[PDB]
Amino acid sequence: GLLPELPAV
Amino acid sequence: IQRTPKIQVYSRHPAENGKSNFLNCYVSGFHPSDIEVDLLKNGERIEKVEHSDLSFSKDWSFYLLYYTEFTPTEKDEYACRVNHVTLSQPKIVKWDRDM
Amino acid sequence: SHSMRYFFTSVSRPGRGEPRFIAVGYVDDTQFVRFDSDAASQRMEPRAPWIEQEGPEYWDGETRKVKAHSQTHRVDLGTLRGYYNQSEAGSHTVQRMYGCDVGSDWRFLRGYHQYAYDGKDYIALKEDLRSWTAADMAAQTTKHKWEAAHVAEQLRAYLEGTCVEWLRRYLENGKETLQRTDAPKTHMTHHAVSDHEATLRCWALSFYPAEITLTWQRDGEDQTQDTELVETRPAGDGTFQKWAAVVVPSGQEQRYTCHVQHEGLPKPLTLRW
Repeated sequence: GLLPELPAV
Repeated sequence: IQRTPKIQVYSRHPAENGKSNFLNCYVSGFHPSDIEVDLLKNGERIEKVEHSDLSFSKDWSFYLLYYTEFTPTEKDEYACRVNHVTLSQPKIVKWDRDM
Repeated sequence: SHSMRYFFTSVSRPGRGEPRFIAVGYVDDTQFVRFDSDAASQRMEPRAPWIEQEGPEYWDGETRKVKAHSQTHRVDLGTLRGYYNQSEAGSHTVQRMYGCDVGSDWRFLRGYHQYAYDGKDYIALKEDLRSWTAADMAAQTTKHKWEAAHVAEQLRAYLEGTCVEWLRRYLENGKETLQRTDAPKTHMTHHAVSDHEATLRCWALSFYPAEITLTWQRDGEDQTQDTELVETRPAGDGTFQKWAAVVVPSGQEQRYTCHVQHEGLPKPLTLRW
């Protein structure tokens, strides 16, 4: 299962 | 960055004339991802060719498997034709049938 | 050990439209999910039978998350174009990989979260899951942002907890294949180069996982000279292939032995012509 919140660069 | 593709052309199973098999063209080590890959039968493009979903290795270089179901014979010639921004002309690699 | 990894590629399309986005999920060397922005469904799709067990809530949740991932990468492409003072005319690539390993004890071993722009290292979470490796001054800007926002702490919570829980669930649900090793099927071929020389090729076929070692010895001592080792390659059915070759004097084939090491082999194999 994927990360719930991906950080933006 | 720009990295040229490595190319392997090979059968899934040991090749025997008249016995169904899969022809593979494995392209790897390349960047950027835009790439053109065709499988050839006697110099002519094969229509039913599928490929894997784009993925990449530890060093970020991409890899793809292109493949088609085929029945080898004594006479028919097979190859993989690859075009990429790093290549001045399309690279053709012939199926050697070594295993 | 076992691993769960997700790989993400986004490629900008300056001529028209939004970036091409492709996401793929692996457990060890088995792909189990995909998303492609160019495909019809616009859903996370299964690519192994054992994940098709998962119900509608799973597939809705992973679709929502993977679409959110897609949008983050679109934004990233814009952000990075700005950081590097590049024009809108060129196509560029962002890549991201993250995931977790469990060790031989079935507990968390390591976590990963790393990023590249145009095929070069950008930013990577170090093994301690508390610090960042920024490759250049653009990535340093991202590092500052992520440190202030406690990104490492959020990722660590996923990588040490939820990530390993998913991995364990998948490993059980798909155990019939995921926890089965396929030992390499091995044989040798002989290729005459001249009247005096010949190539011996040692084949390893239909193996899983992909990790393997093929070595040649002469009279029981390792040999690298006059050998060739090809890159491990997919057979297309989920297994892998590899070969190693050595050139030998004709009549001395008996002296040489190919040694094969793999997880599915209790003791390593020896082949001889």
